[PDB]
Amino acid sequence: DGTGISLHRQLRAIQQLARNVQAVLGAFERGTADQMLHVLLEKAPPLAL
Amino acid sequence: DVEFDALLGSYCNTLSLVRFLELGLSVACVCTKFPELAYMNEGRVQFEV
Repeated sequence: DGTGISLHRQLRAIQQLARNVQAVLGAFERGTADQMLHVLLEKAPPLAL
Repeated sequence: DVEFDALLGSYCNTLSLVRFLELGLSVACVCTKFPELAYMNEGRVQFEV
């Protein structure tokens, strides 16, 4: 509306977006660790055997 | 969602202070201050015509 209130809205929106976009991108950085363990555990035979 | 609640300009009237002698009726009585009136126990006014 070209007013102070209709901006701090936007500011609060821009700010949540950046907070989610950053959470999902760092999810793939942990998705590769969680992913790695499963392919290493898929082929590890017990030491006993 | 930003929603405020506004106080839009409070108001006050003023007691008007009247003086009686400034009144049309400020006449009709001859008010005189009297301090020992607490003490006086019978004041009399006398007349002769």
